[PDB]
Amino acid sequence: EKQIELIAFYVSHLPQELAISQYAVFLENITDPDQRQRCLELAKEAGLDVASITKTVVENTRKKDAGEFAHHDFAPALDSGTSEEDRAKIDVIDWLVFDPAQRAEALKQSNAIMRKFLASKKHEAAKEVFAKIPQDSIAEIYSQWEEQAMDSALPAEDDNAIREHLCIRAYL
Amino acid sequence: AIQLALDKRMCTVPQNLTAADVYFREVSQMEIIFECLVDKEEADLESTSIDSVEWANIVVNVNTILKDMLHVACQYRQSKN
Amino acid sequence: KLLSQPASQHGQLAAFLQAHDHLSWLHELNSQEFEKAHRTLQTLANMETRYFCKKKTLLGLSKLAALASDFQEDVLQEKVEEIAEQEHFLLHQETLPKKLLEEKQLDLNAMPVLAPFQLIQLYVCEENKRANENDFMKALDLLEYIGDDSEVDVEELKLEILCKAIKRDEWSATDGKDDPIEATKDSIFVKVLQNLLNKGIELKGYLPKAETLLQSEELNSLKTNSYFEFSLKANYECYMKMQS
Amino acid sequence: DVKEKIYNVLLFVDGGWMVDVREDTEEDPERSHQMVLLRRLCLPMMCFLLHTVLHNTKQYKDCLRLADIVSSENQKLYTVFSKTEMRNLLQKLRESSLMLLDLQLDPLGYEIQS
Repeated sequence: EKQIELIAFYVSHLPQELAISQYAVFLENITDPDQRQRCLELAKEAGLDVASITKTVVENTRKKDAGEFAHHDFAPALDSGTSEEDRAKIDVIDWLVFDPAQRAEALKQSNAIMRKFLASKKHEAAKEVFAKIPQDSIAEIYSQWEEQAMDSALPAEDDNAIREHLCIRAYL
Repeated sequence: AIQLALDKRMCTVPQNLTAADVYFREVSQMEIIFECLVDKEEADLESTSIDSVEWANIVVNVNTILKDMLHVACQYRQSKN
Repeated sequence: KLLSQPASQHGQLAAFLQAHDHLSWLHELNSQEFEKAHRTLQTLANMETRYFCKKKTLLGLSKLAALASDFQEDVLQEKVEEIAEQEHFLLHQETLPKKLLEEKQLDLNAMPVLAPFQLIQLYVCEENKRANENDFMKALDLLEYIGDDSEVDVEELKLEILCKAIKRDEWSATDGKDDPIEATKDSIFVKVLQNLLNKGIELKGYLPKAETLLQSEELNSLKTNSYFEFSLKANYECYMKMQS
Repeated sequence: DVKEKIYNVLLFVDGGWMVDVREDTEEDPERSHQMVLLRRLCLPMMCFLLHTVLHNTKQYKDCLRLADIVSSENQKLYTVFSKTEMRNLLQKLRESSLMLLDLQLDPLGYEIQS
């Protein structure tokens, strides 16, 4: 019966791991941006960490099926085209876009699924998800590593994501 | 420090060797540089104003070097006794 | 149209084209004879001794036909290593002073390959504006490509190179006021010494003894600074002994 | 401009396409496997496209310089070619050399070598 304003208090009473698990599964069923923004506001009000919520949402969206690739040394034996789950994976990204600190992780996820589109030869979908990505993300990531008050070696995943992002930018 | 120290003792600092090198070859004159440290300290700090930190840094450096000298001499004596 | 012949006489076409080696290699490639094609391109790159672009193309084509052949991994890696050695040779040619090349109006492809000694002297000449350690270390590495035929005495050449390297350094002339040891660190030659140590060269054995140092005339032409030659001696002995 | 962009993609700073400049201290097999797979897939295709671009713009000398560009071990384009891929590449090079060679010029340099 869907009372968003009352989900949070009860989910707070659960053990935190399963609480976040089912809260994220719930938010996976929420697709209006305005309502889901209100959901994240209530989540931060009640203490639910919207960042990890969006994480688990995205990786469950990914893990509900296996990966996609095509090659000759690792040729799959099961051909398959575009599915509605692919569109759902396209749309799940905005969860990560919404939040102040989460563009770095959003870039990482976008690239880690970009590779699946390119390998399975869905370059139209790759380009569309690219166009979905805003243009201030990378500068914002650099700003974030600045304000977090240490310029030490940025993680290997971060560096690889930046490199692959620029390479695929030029590619497209 | 060492060049100023030989300066106030009026020791030779030619254009071939330095005051420090001249002092190092003249080992029989260890004790003279002892008062040379004190004299150059006094003159240089007379020169320095009171608010300057290096005014005290000269003091601490000289104190450290002299205590190192004394300690190593005593340690050698006790060790090789 | 000559090469447009059918396979019924591609064999005789290759026999005829044996005298047209710069053209027969395409026919060999088209005829799926990768081993013969690699033999061809290896020979062509071998005979090539000039014209940077032509030589690089022949080397690349030789290795490409090498890999196109169904040769065993041993031979594949062997010829890969040899060709790799070839561009390792070439790197000096790409590393020439670009400003010198342009003001002299010469291009690497537009001018043939020179002798290792010629390249060394071009790097080491005082007309070379580059005052950096990289020139010197590249020139030193170029000695490895100078063989036993003795195009120039490696010992005297090394002496000249090290004297030139020391010349770039600065000195408190006519009696100094600095430490030979610490003052030469900012100088290029000491940097050459650390690079040699990092590569594994022992300064005590590879840097000439003070006898031969003062035998060197380039080293004896600036001794008008007492501090110059003094610092020569002090630093060489100090780091030589750190090596021993 | 198309040629400009393709060459800048081939030879942009810090080297290579899908040749990143930071090893994974976390060591993800999935990313590495997909990463090598995407290289060995996409590289020959864009190579053939640029070969066709210069093939049609009649500058076959550039089609031939693609051989050296691939030979670049600063980006190691040779390893990501299977036998069939690089055989198609060498036949493309054969075709590109063929047109200039029909112009009565040796394929080894701007002048004749025979």
